[PDB]
Amino acid sequence: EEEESLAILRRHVMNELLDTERAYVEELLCVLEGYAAEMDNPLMAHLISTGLQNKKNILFGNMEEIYHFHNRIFLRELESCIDCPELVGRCFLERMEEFQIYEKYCQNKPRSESLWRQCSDCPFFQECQKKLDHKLSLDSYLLKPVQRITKYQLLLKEMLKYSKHCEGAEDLQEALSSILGILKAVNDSMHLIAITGYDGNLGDLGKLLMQGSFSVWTDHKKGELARFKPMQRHLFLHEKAVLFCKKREENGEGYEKAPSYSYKQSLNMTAVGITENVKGDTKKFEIWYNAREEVYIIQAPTPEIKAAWVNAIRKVLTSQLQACREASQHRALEQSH
Amino acid sequence: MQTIKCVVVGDGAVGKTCLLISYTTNKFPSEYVPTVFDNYAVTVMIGGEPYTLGLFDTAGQEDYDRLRPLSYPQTDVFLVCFSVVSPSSFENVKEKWVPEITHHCPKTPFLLVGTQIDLRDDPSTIEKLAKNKQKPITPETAEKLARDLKAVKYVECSALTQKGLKNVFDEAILAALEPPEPKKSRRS
Repeated sequence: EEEESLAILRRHVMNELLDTERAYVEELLCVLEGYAAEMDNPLMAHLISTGLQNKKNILFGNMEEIYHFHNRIFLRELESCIDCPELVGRCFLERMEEFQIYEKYCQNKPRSESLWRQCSDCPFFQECQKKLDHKLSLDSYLLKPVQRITKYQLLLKEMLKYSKHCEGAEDLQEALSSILGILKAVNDSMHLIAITGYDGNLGDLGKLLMQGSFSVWTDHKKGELARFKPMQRHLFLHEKAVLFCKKREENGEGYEKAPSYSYKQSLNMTAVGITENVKGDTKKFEIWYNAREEVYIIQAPTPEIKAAWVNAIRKVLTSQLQACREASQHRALEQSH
Repeated sequence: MQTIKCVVVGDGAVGKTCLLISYTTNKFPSEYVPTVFDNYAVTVMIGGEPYTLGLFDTAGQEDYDRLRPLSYPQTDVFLVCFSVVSPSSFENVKEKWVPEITHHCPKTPFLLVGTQIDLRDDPSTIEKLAKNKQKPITPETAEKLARDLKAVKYVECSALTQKGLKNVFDEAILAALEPPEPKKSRRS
């Protein structure tokens, strides 16, 4: 009977989810104690320099906080879903806010990487590894948090696949979307912190809603441009503005391969407009300013991405319209004299 | 013990995880295909000396261009995978993957790896490809791409039957043992 099969397949996903959660917790711990705590061990102090000891928080980011969360809350909560795996979605929904800690770890990861590029050879590490009987280096364990947050989505999608007829399929779908939401937010923010040359508080632009690289043409009113040959710009869609930056693929020393973005201009959402369809190319749309006196023809890599941007811009323009509506309604009620 | 870092990249659904599990457990996951493959250390013998073949999966990170590169530092060899029954995954090899590992790891060699070759004989699969003017990717076409993208070699395998599977990793170990070299235009 198909029901029995799916129930059995649901069990397999729960087992993998639970077994992998445990290995994850144990692995963070063996490194927190086998490396981090060892940086403050007198018996070891003669193998590590003080420069490295002070950069401990940069090397491990907030791994301890992550460990504590999983080892005191999440693992325990997953274990309470064993008898009914379909309800594991609720489990995630209840802790969505807690996962926000992954943003911190991910934003710091490249920083930690830079440090590891210079002290990976350090005798302290080679020593700690021998004591642990580990065959893989520390940085490989430092990747685990990044790898873990990017599997939950896979696991939830799988559970959902075997729970389409289960009471709880809705929570699974919402948990999946929410987890994908956090992964998107974190990934998006990695681009944001790489913006340079911006005079002001990026936090005042409101939430970052979308980011991506695009080919862009300009069709500004008569009286940097890209009239015929498109220019490359990385756009950041915030609630209050659209930022245009130029990707600085240029490097230096100790080559960080992650490119940075040089701020070029900002379009205030209050005067932004959009054009959903462009002739000849289904993946093009337009973002114009001050009623088309400035027009940017954006070419998305895919039609789906174009749609994602049009929808997000429209949600923002819609909320802007309602906000003004409400505003001109309260001060309109001032007819009290 | 010297370590060889091997990172498996490629589109989601091309069998990256399955491939790694099949190779490390020596048996295809018959009942349930696991979703997770944690960093694995495989001791391998080279010149009568023990080496650690470190295997890294990237499944789940395909859609995140800022988290995804975090796995690349100090990679000794990349496995750029695409499913032989998925033309779009093959196109992404050229449009997305090689350009990316080439940027982050200029001196790191990579192999073009065609997966799921068993599906070239799966009726259902070929029928779906048919209802879209598509046919499976042929070894010849893949070998040309490998040549043009300066990949060390093109290799294909099946996680299911394990045909070609072990050879993929042997080739990866060989490519990694090569001295730091700039991409080269192979012959043939």
